[PDB]
Amino acid sequence: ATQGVFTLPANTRFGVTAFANSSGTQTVNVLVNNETAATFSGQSTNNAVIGTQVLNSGSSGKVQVQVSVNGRPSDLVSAQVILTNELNFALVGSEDGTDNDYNDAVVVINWPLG
Amino acid sequence: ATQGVFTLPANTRFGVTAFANSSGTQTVNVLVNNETAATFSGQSTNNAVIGTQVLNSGSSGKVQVQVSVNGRPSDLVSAQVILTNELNFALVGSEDGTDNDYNDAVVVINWPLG
Amino acid sequence: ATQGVFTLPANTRFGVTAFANSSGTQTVNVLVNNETAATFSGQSTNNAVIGTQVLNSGSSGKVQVQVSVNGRPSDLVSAQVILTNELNFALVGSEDGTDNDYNDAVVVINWPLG
Amino acid sequence: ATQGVFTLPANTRFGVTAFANSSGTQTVNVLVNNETAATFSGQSTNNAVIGTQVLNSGSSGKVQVQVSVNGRPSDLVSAQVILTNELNFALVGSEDGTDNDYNDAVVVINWPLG
Ligand SMILES: CC(=O)N[C@@H]1[C@@H](O[C@@H]2O[C@@H](C)[C@@H](O)[C@@H](O)[C@@H]2O)[C@H](O[C@@H]2O[C@H](CO)[C@H](O)[C@H](O)[C@H]2O)[C@@H](CO)O[C@H]1O
Ligand SMILES: CC(=O)N[C@@H]1[C@@H](O[C@@H]2O[C@@H](C)[C@@H](O)[C@@H](O)[C@@H]2O)[C@H](O[C@@H]2O[C@H](CO)[C@H](O)[C@H](O)[C@H]2O)[C@@H](CO)O[C@H]1O
Ligand SMILES: CC(=O)N[C@@H]1[C@@H](O[C@@H]2O[C@@H](C)[C@@H](O)[C@@H](O)[C@@H]2O)[C@H](O[C@@H]2O[C@H](CO)[C@H](O)[C@H](O)[C@H]2O)[C@@H](CO)O[C@H]1O
Ligand SMILES: CC(=O)N[C@@H]1[C@@H](O[C@@H]2O[C@@H](C)[C@@H](O)[C@@H](O)[C@@H]2O)[C@H](O[C@@H]2O[C@H](CO)[C@H](O)[C@H](O)[C@H]2O)[C@@H](CO)O[C@H]1O
Ligand SMILES: [Ca+2]
Ligand SMILES: [Ca+2]
Ligand SMILES: [Ca+2]
Ligand SMILES: [Ca+2]
Ligand SMILES: [Ca+2]
Ligand SMILES: [Ca+2]
Ligand SMILES: [Ca+2]
Ligand SMILES: [Ca+2]
Repeated sequence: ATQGVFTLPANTRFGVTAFANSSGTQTVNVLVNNETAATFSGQSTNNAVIGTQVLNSGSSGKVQVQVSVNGRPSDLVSAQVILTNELNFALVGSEDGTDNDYNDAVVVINWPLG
Repeated sequence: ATQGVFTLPANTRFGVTAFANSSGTQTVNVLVNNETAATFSGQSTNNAVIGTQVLNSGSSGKVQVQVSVNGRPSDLVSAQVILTNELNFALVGSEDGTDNDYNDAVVVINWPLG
Repeated sequence: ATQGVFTLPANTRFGVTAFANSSGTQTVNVLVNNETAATFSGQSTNNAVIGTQVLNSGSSGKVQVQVSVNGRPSDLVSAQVILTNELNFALVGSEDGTDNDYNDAVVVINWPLG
Repeated sequence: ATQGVFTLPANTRFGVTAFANSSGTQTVNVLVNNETAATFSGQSTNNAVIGTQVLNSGSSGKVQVQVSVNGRPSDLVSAQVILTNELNFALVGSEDGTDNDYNDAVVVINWPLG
């Protein structure tokens, strides 16, 4: 199944934050309405924040997370969770190798903000 | 029900990251085995990362998040999500006021690391 | 925080299914736009299905689950989870006593159907 | 990523329940330590509960859900969620066709019981 694709409410600010846990430099692309809206890159084996941004979900609310290591797409896993019918998390993990820890880049999207 | 309390695997490194979305200064305390292990403070209405740390779950694996705003405890909501049977997120939202957006401090715990 | 309250898409059919794990007879009320739309009641310590039904979320999409044991309201825990941006679960646990297993009535709401 | 595989606590009773939403007859297999422990089957476009059973997770705690429609394996999506650090749901959706509703067989595993 498709992973790393979320429908947010239209025209809504959201946070995106990426962490790294891999020997490889992670490249995280965040697409809004099928166009690149933010790109992060960094390397850490200690959960370093390689990127954090506030974006607008745009008129469609379509947000996609892609992860690559030296141009090779990582295998993604994802889910959305809503707490108390208000607080939204869109969560992505990614696997760049064979150990299947799925933490090589970790991306958290959260809304609403403010 | 109790919220903001999670049992991790023993002796396991985890990341904890806090975000703020409120007029009020958030204080986020992260306890391991009932002992303060990290404290973050800050004020943002735009999802600032008021802090991020790597901690060890220790012999009990017990991790608790507490949030307060000038010494008043915020109301918490929480859940844990596991992707592909391997990648763990422990999620907390908090409310300092009356609007019930539960984003006033947002805390994300993730493991495993590395 | 409020629990057992979910906003579904308007005018959308959903499944609601309850299970029991308690010495107490569980009463599960499902409200749609603040009106009782289904009531299940039953007793099991072995996860028996005490009721299943398909409802329509109506113009508001507001669905609420309440659980009581002989008119005593149970404490609830809840969350919504979305897989591959398509499949929705609204999950409720409930506690009627002192052991805090929160399984005394378990309610699963799922959509879309068909 | 692998989907429909969950590590439960060893030697623990759990509920497994399947729902159908498809023109195709669903077959759900539930494996415990890599051996078939339960098989459910039915055909519904209205969320019929085609099976529900209580199983034991056995010494490994490994539970796997597989879905097929006239011998063709369906594509799976899954996650586990934990509420109040106690109540566990392991969730599976499946796709037998081209519309990607992922509801064609829906499986819910819940523990603890009793
Ligand atoms: C792109 C990349 O560097 N992947 C492979 C490495 O595995 C990554 O980095 C390590 C440190 C872990 O974070 C992995 O989960 C991640 O996919 C790999 O590094 C080795 O991984 C071992 C477990 O897979 C173990 O941690 C070992 O200590 C570490 O060196 C290197 C070397 O095998 O190969 C890359 O292709
Ligand atoms: C600790 C504190 O200041 N809390 C209340 C204020 O609300 C907080 O800050 C605002 C900016 C939002 O992030 C709220 O979610 C958060 O709880 C509250 O401030 C007012 O909140 C309104 C919504 O309730 C709206 O954002 C408004 O613009 C903002 O000024 C003040 C006034 O009600 O009360 C505090 O309790
Ligand atoms: C409605 C009710 O009777 N609630 C409490 C009882 O506990 C319920 O039923 C038992 C079988 C468990 O499913 C509990 O999770 C559930 O809340 C409680 O019954 C006792 O619960 C013990 C564990 O707390 C244990 O299972 C024991 O066998 C059982 O008798 C009674 C008496 O403690 O109190 C009610 O409040
Ligand atoms: C196993 C099978 O028959 N799969 C496809 C059919 O779609 C399944 O059944 C329908 C009723 C829905 O529950 C689907 O989600 C499910 O995968 C499919 O039947 C047609 O599906 C349409 C949407 O793709 C629509 O629901 C229509 O009413 C129904 O006839 C058939 C024919 O397109 O193709 C199979 O692959
Ligand atoms: Ca890896
Ligand atoms: Ca890694
Ligand atoms: Ca607030
Ligand atoms: Ca706020
Ligand atoms: Ca109980
Ligand atoms: Ca019980
Ligand atoms: Ca389908
Ligand atoms: Ca279907």
